[PDB]
Amino acid sequence: DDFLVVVHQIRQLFQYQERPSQDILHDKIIDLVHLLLRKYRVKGLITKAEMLGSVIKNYEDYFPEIFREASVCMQLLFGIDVKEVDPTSHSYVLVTSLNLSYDGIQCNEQSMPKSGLLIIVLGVIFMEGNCIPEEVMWEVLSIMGVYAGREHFLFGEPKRLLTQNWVQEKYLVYRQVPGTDPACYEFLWGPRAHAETSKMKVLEYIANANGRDPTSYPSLYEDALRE
Repeated sequence: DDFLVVVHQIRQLFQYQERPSQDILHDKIIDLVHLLLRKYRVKGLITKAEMLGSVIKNYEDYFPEIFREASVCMQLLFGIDVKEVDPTSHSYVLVTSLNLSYDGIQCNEQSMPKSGLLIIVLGVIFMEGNCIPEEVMWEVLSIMGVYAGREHFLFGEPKRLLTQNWVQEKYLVYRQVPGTDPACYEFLWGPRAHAETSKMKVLEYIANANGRDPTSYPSLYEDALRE
C-alpha cells in the first residue's frame, strides 16, 4: 500500500473511541522516509544539507512540511523518532520511539521496523483498560489494515508477531481468559513493556498522534497516574 495512507489510518485507529492524495509532495515525503530508514539501519547521522541534496532538490521552500510529514511517518508507522544532535549543522539521528530496546529488524535489510506497530498494540491494550479480548484487538487493528492470518506488506503475519514474537520478547502477555470454556484469549502488557515505558508515556504518544493533549483522554489520564 502507501506509507502515508497507513499513517492516516493509524491516526483514525487512535480515535476509535470517538485521506492522503498522490502529488509531488507525497513522493518527496516517501523518498525522504526511505532515506531516513537507510540512516536508521546504520545509525548514520543525517543533515538538512544531505536531505536537500539527495531528496528535496527543487522543493527547498517545502522543506519544513516534507520533513515534518516524513518525521510523523517514521514515528507512527515505524516507531523511529528524529532527534536533533546539532542545531548549527542541522544534524539529526534516528532512535527508537519511547526508547524501546526492540525494533524487530535484527540486522536484516529486507525487514521493516516493527516498533511502530508494537507501540500501537501496547497503546490499544492500555486504551481498553490494560486487558483486551483478542477479538477486540483485531477489530481495532483492522482500522490500519492489519489482519490476523494475512501477510502485511510492512509487518508480516500479525497473528504470529503478536501471539509469538512479542510474547517471546516479553512485550506482551497472551493468555486464556479466566472463567471461559471453551477458551477465549486476551492481551496484556508484558514485563518488558512495564520496564521500558509507562502508561503516561504511551498516552502522550497516542495524544500527540492527533495533536491532542493527554488530559483530553480523562479516563486514560487518571489510569496512567495510578502507576
